[PDB]
Amino acid sequence: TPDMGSFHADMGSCQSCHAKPIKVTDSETHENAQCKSCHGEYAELANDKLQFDPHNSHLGDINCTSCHKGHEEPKFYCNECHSFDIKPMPFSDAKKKKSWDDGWDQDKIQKAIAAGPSETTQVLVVGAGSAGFNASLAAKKAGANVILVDKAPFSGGNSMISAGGMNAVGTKQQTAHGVEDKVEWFIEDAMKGGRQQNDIKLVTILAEQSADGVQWLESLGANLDDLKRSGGARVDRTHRPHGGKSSGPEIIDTLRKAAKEQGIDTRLNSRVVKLVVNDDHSVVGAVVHGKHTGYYMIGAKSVVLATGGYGMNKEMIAYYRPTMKDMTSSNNITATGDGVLMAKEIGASMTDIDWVQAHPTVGKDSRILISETVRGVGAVMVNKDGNRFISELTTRDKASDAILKQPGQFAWIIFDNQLYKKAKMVRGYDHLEMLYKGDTVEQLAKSTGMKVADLAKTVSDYNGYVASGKDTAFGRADMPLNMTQSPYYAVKVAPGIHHTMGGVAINTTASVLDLQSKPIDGLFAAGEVTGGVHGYNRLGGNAIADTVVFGRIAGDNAAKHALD
Amino acid sequence: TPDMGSFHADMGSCQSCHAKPIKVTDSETHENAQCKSCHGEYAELANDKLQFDPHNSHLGDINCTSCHKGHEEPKFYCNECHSFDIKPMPFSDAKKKKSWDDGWDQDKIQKAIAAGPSETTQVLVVGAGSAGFNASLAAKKAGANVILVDKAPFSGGNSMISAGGMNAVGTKQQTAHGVEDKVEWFIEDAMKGGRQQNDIKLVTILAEQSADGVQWLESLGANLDDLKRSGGARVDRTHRPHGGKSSGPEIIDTLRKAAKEQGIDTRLNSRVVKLVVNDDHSVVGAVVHGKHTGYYMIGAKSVVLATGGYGMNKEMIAYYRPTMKDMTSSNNITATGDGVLMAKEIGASMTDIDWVQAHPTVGKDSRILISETVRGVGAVMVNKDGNRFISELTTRDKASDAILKQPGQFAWIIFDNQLYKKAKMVRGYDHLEMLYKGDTVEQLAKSTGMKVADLAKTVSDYNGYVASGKDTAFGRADMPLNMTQSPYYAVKVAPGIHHTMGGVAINTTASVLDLQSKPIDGLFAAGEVTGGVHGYNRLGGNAIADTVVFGRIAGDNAAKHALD
Ligand SMILES: Cc1cc2nc3c(=O)[nH]c(=O)nc-3n(C[C@H](O)[C@H](O)[C@H](O)COP(=O)(O)OP(=O)(O)OC[C@H]3O[C@@H](n4cnc5c(N)ncnc54)[C@H](O)[C@@H]3O)c2cc1C
Ligand SMILES: Cc1cc2nc3c(=O)[nH]c(=O)nc-3n(C[C@H](O)[C@H](O)[C@H](O)COP(=O)(O)OP(=O)(O)OC[C@H]3O[C@@H](n4cnc5c(N)ncnc54)[C@H](O)[C@@H]3O)c2cc1C
Ligand code: HEM
Ligand code: HEM
Ligand code: HEM
Ligand code: HEM
Ligand code: HEM
Ligand code: HEM
Ligand code: HEM
Ligand code: HEM
Repeated sequence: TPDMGSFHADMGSCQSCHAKPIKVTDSETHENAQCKSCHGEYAELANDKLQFDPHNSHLGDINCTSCHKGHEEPKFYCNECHSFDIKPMPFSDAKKKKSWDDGWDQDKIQKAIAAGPSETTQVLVVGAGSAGFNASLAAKKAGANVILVDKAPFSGGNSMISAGGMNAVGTKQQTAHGVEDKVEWFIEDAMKGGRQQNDIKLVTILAEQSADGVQWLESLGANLDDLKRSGGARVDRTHRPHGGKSSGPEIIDTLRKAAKEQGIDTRLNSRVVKLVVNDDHSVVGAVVHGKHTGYYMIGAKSVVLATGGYGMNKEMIAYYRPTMKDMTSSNNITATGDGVLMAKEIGASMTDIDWVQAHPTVGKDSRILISETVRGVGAVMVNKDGNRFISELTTRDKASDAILKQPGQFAWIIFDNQLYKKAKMVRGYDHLEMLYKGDTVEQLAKSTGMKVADLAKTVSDYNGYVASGKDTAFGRADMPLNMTQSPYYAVKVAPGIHHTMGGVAINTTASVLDLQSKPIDGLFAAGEVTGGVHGYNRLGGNAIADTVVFGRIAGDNAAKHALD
Repeated sequence: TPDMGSFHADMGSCQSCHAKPIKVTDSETHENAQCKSCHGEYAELANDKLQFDPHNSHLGDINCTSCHKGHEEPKFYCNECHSFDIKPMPFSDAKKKKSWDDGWDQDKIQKAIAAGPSETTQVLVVGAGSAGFNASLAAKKAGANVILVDKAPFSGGNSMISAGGMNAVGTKQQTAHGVEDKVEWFIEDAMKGGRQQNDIKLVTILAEQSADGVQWLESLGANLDDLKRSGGARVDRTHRPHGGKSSGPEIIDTLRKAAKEQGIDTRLNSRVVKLVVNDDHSVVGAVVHGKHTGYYMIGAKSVVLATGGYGMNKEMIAYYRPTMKDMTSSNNITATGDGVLMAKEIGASMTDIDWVQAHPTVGKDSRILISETVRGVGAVMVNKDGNRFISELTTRDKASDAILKQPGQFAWIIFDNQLYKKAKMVRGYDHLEMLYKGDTVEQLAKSTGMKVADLAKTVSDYNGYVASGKDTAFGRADMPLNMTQSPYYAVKVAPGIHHTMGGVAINTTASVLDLQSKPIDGLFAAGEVTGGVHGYNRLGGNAIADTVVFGRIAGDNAAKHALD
């Protein structure tokens, strides 16, 4: 049966990874520290010859057992989102098991509740993305004992794969760049982008506290020195790492290290599956499904929901937004709405609950945002048989409908070498192995599985139209580059679910509200699981900002509630 | 063996009720004209020496075959809402058949769209309660041809069982009674009653056009001369018929007669099951499932949803508001959220979709509101065993939530002959056969299934609480009557779903909006189907006013868009 555990046991024992009596904690702490002990850290293992490099990624320092298993078929976690063509990992002949996280067993839940709290905290934070890390750290600082839980193999959720930094007003970076900005303009900018549906109270707090938010992250050792402009802002105010990381990885690396530094132990592989209410409507705890320990209840005086959005819950999205039910997503697979479901079930109200944001051109074969600027700098779009079907400079909204009305509900973004050399993010997508390349159009058509006739018709027309400056087919406003210079490229795209603006109802101090719109006793929330900060439309930079400002507000108010 | 049809054919022939070739229309028009020919209209069938009067009810002038059936078990339609105790109707051994309206047949819907329109109109109005009749009459006044369809046996929906009139500001009834009122007061009162969530623009139009709507109904013959104050209103603004009918029956009686005078006939037993959109995102008609004719498509330049709320759709309620899933409802059985489901399915957005208003003590058998003034004037509330479980003067949301925590999720409201003799409202319940009664407290307990010992203990404890003026079980502050004078009475109650404030998003011209919150071409809506007028809580009198004001705006913009 050969196992990775048996490969090592044969040369040693079980204790070489396990404690004496074997007892794998849910985080698999002990077993991972072992691997580090004999194989070194990631830096030790980093290659650089390797194209992708499992040991040196934007994921940061996670558990080795995220991919390598003790006793079952290995996982190459990267291809949860990427589509890296990889050869079998070591020990990939081990047995296959279904995931441990199989749903909600309601009788084992009932059992856990009736047994009573098997352990007790002050503040339990559910979810270790940026909101959950901000919440646990704010709580800690106010004196409270904290338990931080996440159901995933590592930390970071959607936060860790974010791109366009954090919005703030009234910072150092802005002064340095000359930029004038006022709190009011930040509010106005967010109220406007959200179609005026956003809770002005919440937007006011976001705007206010955002400067101090950046400074806070800075205090823990993050650089947010790149200052820039994003869609919907009248003035430069999105901060980003000076010259290293994407923001998502910078911010998550810093909060993890901070959390470790204050002795907040995250528990990984631990899914809160029920909020526990006593006979007077107070949340008094939660049931956790632990990967190894199974079902237990944690009593807590305060519970903070920090679980992220619901973009990957197919049943939620079909019920809220049936016209999006055949979209992909850009999300981490963690974003299955658990927190909205648990709050809803005990009688919380929601705000804007069905408001979902999608992106028109998400990689079909690898879930990565294909920037709209690719279309903007010349790229052509085309359906599965190689035919155009709308201006490329249409609206996000129109592009998705357009795409979802095509064969296979996908399209190809398509361009030549002039675009390739003019746009580095297209060579990014190429580095990620996302492009179909073809040295003739006809070669391109056969790789992509388009129809040569049709694709040939299109480019001739497109060149025709770029020559004339007159898109007579689909009206493309402007065409800055044509399709002639050889190597021709293709990327498979389709509209994807991106952030769910709706969620749990919250007041300004991050209590979750009940059906009378009153604070539920013991229950707090922060980040994407919450509604009302973004109205009907989140802007670039506002969601990470929300996770920091209301993350900290929720953990502080949680600890106050558990202290007195 | 027989049925009514064969009993009559034996005396006459098939043609006694049916045309020659048997071709029964959806509305059963011809057959019901024949009932009245031979048997007389309701004024002639009416008795006066008769407890209920199936032939002279607040339902007003409806088809005989609402109840009497040709070829199946008769329906005493009264008992969809009431629970009168009656001997089997004539022909009661005819064959039991399932409702004709068996859900949606996707394959037959597909066929009717593939086939294209069977008939065409300018304005299709789906739903003939107040909002759809008003939309129909305004579309006909504006000069459009109109089809009005309703899936039920008779028209009127919830609107016809409405109780507590129509809010308006600036009427001649206010000037006759010395009542000063201002549009801004109406506006603020609504905004406050909605927890400040109402679309302020819809509220302003509601306020501004409310007197004109009362006047409009009065031009058609309605009486709304009585002026009273309703909950949340700061002055008296609620208009009801002087004496005579309740406001629901008055209003729907008046709109039925005016739609028949202008030549708009309602098509009955015609359920709209899909809105048909072309390829430019335009609504162009709708598939109708007619009881006799089956599935067919009506093409139309404008379609007005006036289908009412979703309080009797159990799946929608359990999804949006699971802690309300075990409530009853006071609604007519027509209120199944169809208009919202069909709208959602083609990409309409929603407003406050999940916001559901309930009433604390709706009858569990006869689904009528037991007024809180029953408890105000003395009655006691006891669970299925016969134990009190909360003060009868708590707030409404506390009373619903404590009833839902009792065994069986219902309670009994209990009182003796002193209350009965002092409150003509409970004598009305008695005439509706809603009261259980016992010569002694033990007989009452045996009739209702309470425990004899628990009820008798409750009655001596509570009588001792009235002799000391102090209720040591529950704190009721005011105990005006004990239970010592026989007969003793009870009514069975449970909180009920009553109104769904959320629904289809709308603009000020009553276009339904898409996911960019722009008007869908061809599609309009009015009444409870729509979300936004009431924010998080409807005030008494405002929803009837909403069906008039926006029903007339929807029908006028529908017609304008069809002609043009
Ligand atoms: C590709 C991408 C790029 C983005 N870029 C930006 C950007 O540039 N700017 C911006 O402002 N926003 C952006 N966003 C949106 C923003 O990143 C997300 O809204 C935000 O980071 C989510 O923060 P969070 O803390 O609420 O949740 P998340 O980071 O999603 O994390 C929640 C965590 O809760 C855990 N959890 C969930 N359910 C349970 C349970 N039952 N028990 C225990 N733990 C649980 C999860 O496993 C996860 O780790 C982007 C989103 C994506 C997908
Ligand atoms: C008992 C009670 C008393 C009330 N009293 C008051 C009051 O006094 N004042 C007040 O302001 N509010 C009151 N309300 C609320 C107000 O009565 C209702 O919100 C308002 O009447 C709803 O009107 P409507 O025209 O939107 O819908 P409705 O009157 O419900 O009518 C909708 C019509 O659409 C038909 N329909 C539904 N689906 C379809 C389909 N697929 N195809 C064809 N037809 C379809 C239905 O069969 C129906 O007849 C009361 C509610 C209740 C239950
Ligand atoms: C979960 C914990 C661990 C994981 C995931 C892990 C991972 C691996 C993998 C993937 C291989 C084979 C790779 C290949 O095909 O070359 C391997 C081999 C090996 N492991 Fe581990 N390891 C773990 C713990 C340990 C420990 C605790 C020890 C020592 C006590 C150890 C010592 C070795 C050695 C000596 C080999 C063969 C290495 C060589 O000579 O190249 N490992 N391990
Ligand atoms: C500190 C953590 C980890 C340790 C110690 C570890 C250990 C190892 C070792 C020892 C090998 C073989 C190299 C050798 O012969 O020494 C290996 C290969 C591999 N590991 Fe890891 N692993 C870790 C984490 C991860 C993670 C987080 C991932 C994915 C996200 C991953 C994916 C892989 C893959 C795909 C291979 C085979 C790659 C190749 O072809 O070179 N491992 N690992
Ligand atoms: C005969 C020797 C061993 C025995 C009997 C053993 C037994 C176990 C048991 C009983 C569990 C947990 C089941 C649960 O909680 O659901 C486990 C998990 C685990 N063990 Fe072992 N173990 C042995 C050796 C090893 C070795 C040598 C390694 C590392 C190379 C290892 C790595 C792991 C890992 C990573 C886990 C979580 C596992 C997975 O994903 O497959 N074990 N082991
Ligand atoms: C060890 C595993 C992984 C490796 C080696 C890897 C590799 C890479 C590389 C080389 C890039 C381009 C440079 C960058 O922007 O950092 C990238 C980008 C990205 N990866 Fe990963 N990835 C891994 C796992 C994941 C996972 C698990 C997710 C999601 C949960 C993910 C989502 C993304 C996203 C969204 C981007 C940005 C695309 C863009 O904006 O251009 N990756 N990854
Ligand atoms: C032997 C004589 C008769 C025959 C063969 C006959 C046939 C039918 C048929 C074929 C339908 C259509 C059902 C559908 O769409 O599935 C129908 C409906 C109906 N018929 Fe008759 N009919 C007869 C006599 C009568 C008479 C005399 C009456 C009235 C007293 C009557 C009243 C009705 C009504 C009210 C309906 C609608 C459905 C119902 O209420 O059962 N029919 N009939
Ligand atoms: C669907 C349409 C009709 C309905 C609902 C209806 C109703 C009824 C009912 C309920 C009865 C039995 C009454 C009892 O049990 O006391 C009855 C009997 C009778 N009906 Fe109809 N009827 C309809 C159409 C007609 C028409 C068109 C005629 C004449 C052509 C007619 C003539 C009679 C007669 C003569 C009797 C026997 C009454 C007697 O001799 O005492 N009905 N009808
Ligand atoms: C104009 C319309 C209707 C006609 C012609 C009609 C006809 C009749 C007739 C002929 C009878 C037998 C006794 C009598 O002759 O009065 C009867 C009894 C009855 N009808 Fe109707 N009916 C009509 C509408 C309705 C409706 C809409 C309902 C239910 C709300 C209904 C329910 C009853 C009941 C319960 C009885 C038995 C009452 C008794 O014991 O006499 N009918 N009807
Ligand atoms: C022929 C059929 C029916 C008869 C004979 C009947 C009888 C009555 C009577 C006698 C009243 C009291 C006087 C009044 O308020 O008008 C009443 C009220 C009422 N009925 Fe009906 N009913 C019928 C059908 C229905 C239906 C089908 C519904 C629901 C869709 C309904 C719902 C109500 C409501 C909500 C009230 C007001 C109760 C109150 O506030 O006291 N009834 N009905």
